[PDB]
Amino acid sequence: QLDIVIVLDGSNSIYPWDSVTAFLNDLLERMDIGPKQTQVGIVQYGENVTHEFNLNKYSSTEEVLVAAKKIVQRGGRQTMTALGTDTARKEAFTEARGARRGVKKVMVIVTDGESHDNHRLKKVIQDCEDENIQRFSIAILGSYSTEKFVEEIKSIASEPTEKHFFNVSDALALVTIVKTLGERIFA
Ligand SMILES: [Mg+2]
Repeated sequence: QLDIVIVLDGSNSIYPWDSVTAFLNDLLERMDIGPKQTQVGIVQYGENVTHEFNLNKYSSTEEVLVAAKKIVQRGGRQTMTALGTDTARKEAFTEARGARRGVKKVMVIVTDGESHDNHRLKKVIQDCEDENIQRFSIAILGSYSTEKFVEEIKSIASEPTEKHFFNVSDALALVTIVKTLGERIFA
């Protein structure tokens, strides 16, 4: 079984949001979701950090797909990637939100910029590592220094980086990595 938490940058720079929910749809529809199968929770970060839903909120794929479609962009003026990932680690992956004893933890992080809470990102990744959270990270290169941005997001991805890290040209391109992402998550 797998407990998957998808951690989405929902700040204003992310656009169009319908591409992000499309990526959610395409990704989730490759999964059997339920209490003895895969679970998904989703965290949105920006000016707030919000649990769109918990890991144990939904017991079928059909239910998750309907929920994901109603996730709206909550906005924000900065890239709060440290805060998002840490909130996911410390809160989404808890027993009270459906994390299952002994079940492997998996995080999928999607953003388009270098983080403004950059100082503490190394610490957050360090904690995730100690808690054996497998991390997939996705950098959206163009919005409607890229190098430092890319290397930051690469640095969130688990080893091997070549399997855990993705970059795409824009939000519309997120659906194009879903198949590979899905295969890799299930190893
Ligand atoms: Mg932003």
